[PDB]
Amino acid sequence: AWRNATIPLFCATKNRDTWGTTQCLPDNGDYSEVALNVTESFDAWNNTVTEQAIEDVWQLFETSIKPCVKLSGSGSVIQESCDKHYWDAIRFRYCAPPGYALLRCNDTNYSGFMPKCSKVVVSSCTRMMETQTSTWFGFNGTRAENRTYIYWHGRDNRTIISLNKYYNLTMKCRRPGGSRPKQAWCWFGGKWKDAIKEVKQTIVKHPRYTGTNNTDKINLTAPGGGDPEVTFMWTNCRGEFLYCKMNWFLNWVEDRNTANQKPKEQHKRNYVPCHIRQIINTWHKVGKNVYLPPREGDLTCNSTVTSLIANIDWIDGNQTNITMSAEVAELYRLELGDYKLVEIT
Amino acid sequence: KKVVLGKKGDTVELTCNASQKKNTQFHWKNSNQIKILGIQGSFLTKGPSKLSDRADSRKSLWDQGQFSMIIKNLKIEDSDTYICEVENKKEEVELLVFGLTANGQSLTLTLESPPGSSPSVKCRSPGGKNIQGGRTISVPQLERQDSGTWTCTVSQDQKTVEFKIDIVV
Amino acid sequence: DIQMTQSPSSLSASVGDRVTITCRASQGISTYLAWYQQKPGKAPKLLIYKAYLLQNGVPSRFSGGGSGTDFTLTISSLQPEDFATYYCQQHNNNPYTFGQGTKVEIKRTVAAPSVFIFPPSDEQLKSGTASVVCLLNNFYPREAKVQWKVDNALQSGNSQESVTEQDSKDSTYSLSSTLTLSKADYEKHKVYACEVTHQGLSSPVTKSFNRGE
Amino acid sequence: EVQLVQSGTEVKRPGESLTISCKTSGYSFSGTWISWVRQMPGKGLEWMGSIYPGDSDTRYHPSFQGHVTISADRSVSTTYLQWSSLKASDTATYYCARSYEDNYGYYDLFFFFDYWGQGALVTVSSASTKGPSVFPLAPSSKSTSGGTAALGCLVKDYFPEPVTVSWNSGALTSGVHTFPAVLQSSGLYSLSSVVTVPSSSLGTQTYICNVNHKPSNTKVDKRVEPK
Ligand SMILES: *[C@@H]1O[C@H](CO)[C@@H](O[C@@H]2O[C@H](CO)[C@@H](O[C@@H]3O[C@H](CO[C@H]4O[C@H](CO)[C@@H](O)[C@H](O[C@H]5O[C@H](CO)[C@@H](O)[C@H](O)[C@@H]5O)[C@@H]4O)[C@@H](O)[C@H](O[C@H]4O[C@H](CO)[C@@H](O)[C@H](O)[C@@H]4O[C@H]4O[C@H](CO)[C@@H](O)[C@H](O)[C@@H]4O)[C@@H]3O)[C@H](O)[C@H]2NC(C)=O)[C@H](O)[C@H]1NC(C)=O
Ligand SMILES: *[C@@H]1O[C@H](CO)[C@@H](O[C@@H]2O[C@H](CO)[C@@H](O[C@@H]3O[C@H](CO[C@H]4O[C@H](CO[C@H]5O[C@H](CO)[C@@H](O)[C@H](O)[C@@H]5O)[C@@H](O)[C@H](O[C@H]5O[C@H](CO)[C@@H](O)[C@H](O)[C@@H]5O)[C@@H]4O)[C@@H](O)[C@H](O[C@H]4O[C@H](CO)[C@@H](O)[C@H](O)[C@@H]4O)[C@@H]3O)[C@H](O)[C@H]2NC(C)=O)[C@H](O)[C@H]1NC(C)=O
Ligand SMILES: *[C@@H]1O[C@H](CO)[C@@H](O[C@@H]2O[C@H](CO)[C@@H](O[C@@H]3O[C@H](CO[C@H]4O[C@H](CO[C@H]5O[C@H](CO)[C@@H](O)[C@H](O)[C@@H]5O)[C@@H](O)[C@H](O[C@H]5O[C@H](CO)[C@@H](O)[C@H](O)[C@@H]5O)[C@@H]4O)[C@@H](O)[C@H](O[C@H]4O[C@H](CO)[C@@H](O)[C@H](O)[C@@H]4O)[C@@H]3O)[C@H](O)[C@H]2NC(C)=O)[C@H](O)[C@H]1NC(C)=O
Ligand SMILES: *[C@@H]1O[C@H](CO)[C@@H](O[C@@H]2O[C@H](CO)[C@@H](O[C@@H]3O[C@H](CO[C@H]4O[C@H](CO[C@H]5O[C@H](CO)[C@@H](O)[C@H](O)[C@@H]5O)[C@@H](O)[C@H](O[C@H]5O[C@H](CO)[C@@H](O)[C@H](O)[C@@H]5O)[C@@H]4O)[C@@H](O)[C@H](O[C@H]4O[C@H](CO)[C@@H](O)[C@H](O)[C@@H]4O)[C@@H]3O)[C@H](O)[C@H]2NC(C)=O)[C@H](O)[C@H]1NC(C)=O
Ligand SMILES: *[C@@H]1O[C@H](CO)[C@@H](O[C@@H]2O[C@H](CO)[C@@H](O[C@@H]3O[C@H](CO[C@H]4O[C@H](CO)[C@@H](O)[C@H](O)[C@@H]4O)[C@@H](O)[C@H](O[C@H]4O[C@H](CO)[C@@H](O)[C@H](O)[C@@H]4O[C@H]4O[C@H](CO)[C@@H](O)[C@H](O)[C@@H]4O)[C@@H]3O)[C@H](O)[C@H]2NC(C)=O)[C@H](O)[C@H]1NC(C)=O
Ligand SMILES: *[C@@H]1O[C@H](CO)[C@@H](O[C@@H]2O[C@H](CO)[C@@H](O[C@@H]3O[C@H](CO[C@H]4O[C@H](CO)[C@@H](O)[C@H](O)[C@@H]4O)[C@@H](O)[C@H](O[C@H]4O[C@H](CO)[C@@H](O)[C@H](O)[C@@H]4O[C@H]4O[C@H](CO)[C@@H](O)[C@H](O)[C@@H]4O)[C@@H]3O)[C@H](O)[C@H]2NC(C)=O)[C@H](O)[C@H]1NC(C)=O
Ligand SMILES: *[C@@H]1O[C@H](CO)[C@@H](O[C@@H]2O[C@H](CO)[C@@H](O[C@@H]3O[C@H](CO[C@H]4O[C@H](CO)[C@@H](O)[C@H](O)[C@@H]4O)[C@@H](O)[C@H](O[C@H]4O[C@H](CO)[C@@H](O)[C@H](O)[C@@H]4O)[C@@H]3O)[C@H](O)[C@H]2NC(C)=O)[C@H](O)[C@H]1NC(C)=O
Ligand SMILES: *[C@@H]1O[C@H](CO)[C@@H](O[C@@H]2O[C@H](CO)[C@@H](O[C@@H]3O[C@H](CO)[C@@H](O)[C@H](O)[C@@H]3O)[C@H](O)[C@H]2NC(C)=O)[C@H](O)[C@H]1NC(C)=O
Ligand SMILES: *[C@@H]1O[C@H](CO)[C@@H](O[C@@H]2O[C@H](CO)[C@@H](O)[C@H](O)[C@H]2NC(C)=O)[C@H](O)[C@H]1NC(C)=O
Ligand SMILES: *[C@@H]1O[C@H](CO)[C@@H](O)[C@H](O)[C@H]1NC(C)=O
Ligand SMILES: *[C@@H]1O[C@H](CO)[C@@H](O)[C@H](O)[C@H]1NC(C)=O
Repeated sequence: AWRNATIPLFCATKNRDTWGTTQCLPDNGDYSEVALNVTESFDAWNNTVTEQAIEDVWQLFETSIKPCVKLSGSGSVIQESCDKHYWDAIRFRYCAPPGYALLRCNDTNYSGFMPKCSKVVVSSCTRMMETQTSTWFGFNGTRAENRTYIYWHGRDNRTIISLNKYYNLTMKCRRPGGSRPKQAWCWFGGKWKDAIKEVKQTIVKHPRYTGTNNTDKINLTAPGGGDPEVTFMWTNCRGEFLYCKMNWFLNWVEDRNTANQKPKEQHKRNYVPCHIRQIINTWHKVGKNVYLPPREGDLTCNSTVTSLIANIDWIDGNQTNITMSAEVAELYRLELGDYKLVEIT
Repeated sequence: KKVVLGKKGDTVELTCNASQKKNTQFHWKNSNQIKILGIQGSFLTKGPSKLSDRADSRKSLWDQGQFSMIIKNLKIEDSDTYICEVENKKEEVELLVFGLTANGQSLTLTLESPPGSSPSVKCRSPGGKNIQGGRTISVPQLERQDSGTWTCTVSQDQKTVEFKIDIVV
Repeated sequence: DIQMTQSPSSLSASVGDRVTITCRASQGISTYLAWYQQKPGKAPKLLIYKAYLLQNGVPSRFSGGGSGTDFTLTISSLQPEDFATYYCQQHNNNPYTFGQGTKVEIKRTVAAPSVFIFPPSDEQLKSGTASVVCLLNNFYPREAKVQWKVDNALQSGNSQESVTEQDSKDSTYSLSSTLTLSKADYEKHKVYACEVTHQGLSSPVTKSFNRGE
Repeated sequence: EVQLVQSGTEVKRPGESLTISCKTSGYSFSGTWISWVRQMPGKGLEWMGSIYPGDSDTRYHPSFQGHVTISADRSVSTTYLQWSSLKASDTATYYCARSYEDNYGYYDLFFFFDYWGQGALVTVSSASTKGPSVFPLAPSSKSTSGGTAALGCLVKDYFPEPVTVSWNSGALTSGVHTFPAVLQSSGLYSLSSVVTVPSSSLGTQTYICNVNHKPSNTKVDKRVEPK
């Protein structure tokens, strides 16, 4: 017997354990779950498990790539020791403290908001979750399956879309070595054109979607302006923060008619130019961080592309925009949004 | 409905009570429902609206719970009903932008207004001669006594905004 | 409580025709409308949901459209199996409500009814009641008026009608009209007449018999 | 495959209690709404109510609240529809109807029905089981034209339904028209079965009705001859 609960969870790792305020324990290796004969409500956003995950990823973010100067929007200028030694993005799992348990909605119908799940399973700890931080797309995620599915905010049109494992989507980024210390390429591999078609078909079928059913009027949409982490895709490779201009990729994946575009942006390519920045806007707190000049050598990173962060925007039945999002936190609501913490009592 | 008045070519800062759970997205939209500004995490997004090039927010106040929309170089066409939205909790504000131009001889202070407004004018001259009207104020034969700064007040129902114009001849 | 009004109540068409049904909601239901097909003596079958989504297996000739309050169902090229009744249903407002149906029947050339009449058998008279049966066979359209006259006296409230389903091969209808009386009142009168009105008849036809001849 | 199998035909009297059932298979019974739908004779479809078996949450159309009870038993994957005191006006066909399963959680937006039971006929009447009287509808001068003549039988005063009518042990199928039964003021049912045949055959070929009424276990074969 139980009741919904809000209490700090304990984290568990396989290798390294300390970062900022966070300290994890060793992973026990048990990923088993037990089926229950009960109906429960689940919600990926109104969720202490994902709320805590967002905070710990933030703690990880500032200790894995060490900033030299922290500039808060308040006006404080804080200097710190910095070098080019960076921690790779880790995986960790959460574990319920004694007297508590973790429920999970084990249902393909789960879309991030489910007032009645009757395929509940219980366990003491969660799956391992990916902690990398990015905008537009999610990389190296743990939730990809042989299907496309959407976590759709129950009270908003915020979404995060899980891309189909079948299409083998990847991204290879490379900043070649020298003897261009601040500019690179990112190559998009896999069957991207079919994966996006399936995203749009999935949206059309969804009960929450009341927009056009003409998939030629459903379009991935770059934000018109704002911070660079919003107008460019934001990612990191070898401890360097990358900002990628995505016009050519959007032209290519949707096979757009580009005649109405400036000549430099008319190209349709599955690779995009990226540049390295030393000043970034922080994603969880208002501020700016300053980092050291980029390292030397050949920088290469190969990732799976597992999710697409977006708002589904329409005001009538004639056009729908899948507007690419810089809401980094949605990544972790996909990673653990099917869990609920309850007090065994 | 709240109403805010601005001067052409000037700057105005509309305000919104940004008080709610963390990771709630706020939006500034116009009356045609297209987005101008938004918050995603601690990032600023700008919408398809081409007013967004002159739109910004004050990030220092996002912690205190305020989502401002600052608009620079105001144009008469920026007059509209703007909406601060968060998970279907809307709060509107009507912005109206006016301009007060000019040109023995005659003086003509003309007032520029957006479609749908009903503004009034109440100008004073250096000598203390008041004068009122609707779109235009006129002094057919200038006295030369009034060369200087004219303190004018433009009105729209309850609210007002003050202009100052320097005149020679 | 949302009311669904389907138009038209009945409709005739031929194999290969393009047919479209309408459904209107007393208030806005966005895009959350379903269409069902029902054939006599069988359970409804789901065709379309959310106004335009086809259930698995439904042939592609079925399409749906509309949003707000006005919706339509279209069959691009009617097939033999498509002649049935069709219901709409709003499926986002508790309590859930259906339209009152639209029947799609086969079309044919107008055909006037063959009128027959049967006096009551002597077995039935021996039992205490009399049933006069008037039979209208193989007509089209289905609308028909059948009035009884006993010695040129119009009867009211003592007869019942029954109609067949449209026939599969020749696409006609048949109708029976049964006048029921006591053996007493049946032997108090002489002429029993069945008057039939129908589109394929320029003037009403009458079939009559004299009691005991 | 998903299957909704309902209980059989029911014949009751006003005032009695009644429970009809619907046993499901082929899906998780607890995780989807299942509803009951009434179809009065010759009329459309009325949603009566529904239950979510996984937690016994119920919904009733305002017109049926307080007159029926919907329930479910997860151990046998069955939903029940119960009246405490039947009325004659409750005579109709009743359908088990499952809500669309793959709704992404939004059962309040996708509350339509993809799987249905075969239906259950429920008759409520004060009448008592009674077999039919069969009377011939003999061909005459007023049942003939163009060499074709009409003849038939009148299957009168039976309760309850149904009645089956054959012609010459099924050898005669062409031209037959067995009409749907009507309900009379007496509370009993009647119907007629007619067939057109060539006049030339009236003298030679014999024509016999085959009327079966299983509820009273009455079978009848009435020969219909001219004059
Ligand atoms: C999505 O997931 C993918 C898959 O995980 C991620 O991709 C990975 O990103 C990591 C980034 O750390 C890549 O690892 C790095 O590769 C560097 C280059 O490697 C090659 O060159 C070096 C020489 O320069 C060789 O030694 C390497 O040989 C290795 O491979 C062979 C074959 O498997 C092994 O047998 C060897 O043992 C090596 O493992 C390659 O040929 C490499 O320099 C770099 O190494 C440092 O970091 C690791 C990780 O801790 C240390 O173990 C190592 O000792 C090095 O340590 C230096 O730096 C740290 C601090 O930075 C200091 O503390 C140390 O003292 C030392 O100075 C690392 O191994 C990986 O290749 C890459 N994978 C792929 C498939 O691309 C994506 O990033 C991820 N996406 C997102 C968005 O997160
Ligand atoms: C995710 O995004 C979607 C899409 O933006 C968004 O959908 C809106 O949801 C709200 C409900 O919260 C809907 O508001 C309802 O509107 C009902 C009437 O709808 C008619 O009028 C709408 C208003 O538009 C008028 O004004 C605008 C200018 O402002 C003008 O452009 C329009 O032309 C029009 O003049 C109109 O949008 C709508 O048209 C759309 O929808 C119809 C189908 O209904 C479709 O046929 C059209 O093609 C078009 O897509 C239609 O003309 C109104 O009756 C209703 O009022 C009652 O219900 C609400 C909700 O419970 C109550 O709050 C209220 O008190 C009343 O009880 C309500 O105002 C709005 O229509 C949606 N917009 C669209 C485009 O669908 C979702 O909310 C977003 N989700 C989240 C979680 O944020
Ligand atoms: C989901 O997909 C479905 C299709 O699968 C789509 O369906 C449509 O629904 C919208 C409503 O949301 C309908 O719009 C209304 O149309 C009314 C009549 O329009 C006529 O003309 C249409 C175009 O025909 C011309 O163009 C085509 C090429 O496009 C060409 O081939 C033709 O020859 C012709 O030149 C025609 O498609 C439409 O079809 C009706 O009749 C056909 C013929 O039998 C039938 O097959 C269709 O199913 C349909 O019944 C029709 O002939 C129009 O009156 C109506 O306008 C009133 O309402 C709107 C608001 O709703 C007001 O703004 C306006 O002032 C009027 O009051 C409205 O425009 C559209 O016609 C449907 N089309 C089809 C093919 O079904 C859904 O919209 C999709 N949903 C979303 C959310 O995208
Ligand atoms: C996951 O969990 C769920 C939830 O627990 C679980 O589902 C339960 O499973 C059990 C069986 O394992 C089910 O128990 C059965 O319930 C049957 C229905 O009981 C109700 O209806 C009875 C019949 O009603 C008629 O007759 C009555 C009396 O005349 C009349 O009032 C009615 O109107 C109608 O005409 C009724 O008798 C019964 O009332 C009894 O019980 C209630 C409740 O305790 C009590 O208040 C009454 O006073 C009375 O004691 C009730 O209204 C029932 O018929 C069936 O009985 C048979 O089996 C039991 C043993 O289980 C025998 O002891 C008994 O003699 C019979 O042989 C049995 O009780 C239960 O209903 C399920 N619950 C739900 C919600 O579905 C799943 O199995 C779990 N899953 C897994 C995998 O484990
Ligand atoms: C939003 O997202 C959608 C995808 O969800 C995206 O749709 C893409 O739209 C473009 C057009 O805007 C599509 O490209 C067109 O496809 C048609 C049809 O193609 C097939 O059928 C033809 C026969 O009709 C076959 O020949 C062909 O092989 C295919 O099998 C083509 O006919 C189009 O060609 C014309 O336009 C191209 C411009 O992109 C030219 O390169 C081409 O030479 C053709 O030009 C000629 O015809 C034009 C009019 O037809 C005329 O204007 C020109 O002057 C010239 O004479 C075109 O290739 C594409 O397939 C869609 N992609 C998908 C995945 O569906 C939207 O573009 C996007 N919207 C926005 C705003 O971004
Ligand atoms: C891992 O993930 C991959 C990627 O998603 C997935 O591959 C996809 O599998 C599905 C299911 O097998 C495929 O969907 C089928 O696609 C065909 C192709 O037709 C479409 O495309 C053409 C254009 O090329 C269009 O013209 C056409 O209209 C379709 O859009 C469809 O024909 C299939 O439809 C059937 O099902 C419908 C209902 O769901 C029926 O209405 C339809 O008539 C089809 O059914 C008929 O045949 C049945 C079998 O006899 C019969 O029972 C029915 O009654 C009916 O007669 C279906 O949509 C999709 O194309 C694949 N995508 C790719 C990129 O390969 C893998 O399946 C998945 N693997 C696992 C293990 O999960
Ligand atoms: C999905 O994403 C697309 C692309 O980002 C968005 O499209 C933009 O939408 C905006 C607004 O809908 C468009 O801006 C509008 O352009 C119209 C056409 O412009 C011409 O006419 C003007 C005046 O003569 C010229 O100056 C100009 O050079 C063009 O020749 C304007 O008429 C519009 O102004 C009017 O409408 C808007 C609201 O629509 C009002 O706010 C204004 O006050 C005025 O009344 C407006 O400027 C823009 O062009 C679109 N871009 C593209 C690339 O298509 C979609 O909006 C977006 N959809 C959703 C749901 O988010
Ligand atoms: C949580 O949900 C998943 C997905 O449904 C469950 O995994 C699935 O479990 C079923 C039942 O074990 C597996 O199918 C079965 O396969 C066996 C062997 O062929 C067959 O005999 C059964 O009839 C059935 O077909 C299914 O393959 C498996 N799918 C995956 C993706 O693993 C999982 O069991 C559920 N977890 C709990 C604790 O309930
Ligand atoms: C988020 O989920 C919690 C449950 O974990 C919801 O909490 C309940 O809120 C209602 C109304 O505010 C109260 O009556 C209950 O007592 C609360 N239960 C608990 C266990 O706290 C909360 O409402 C949800 N928030 C949203 C926005 O849906
Ligand atoms: C994806 O890769 C797997 C092997 O890893 C292969 O079997 C499958 O065919 C690939 N999918 C596509 C669409 O090429
Ligand atoms: C990454 O991809 C590149 C290009 O496909 C390849 O050369 C390299 O071996 C891959 N692995 C790593 C660790 O870079």
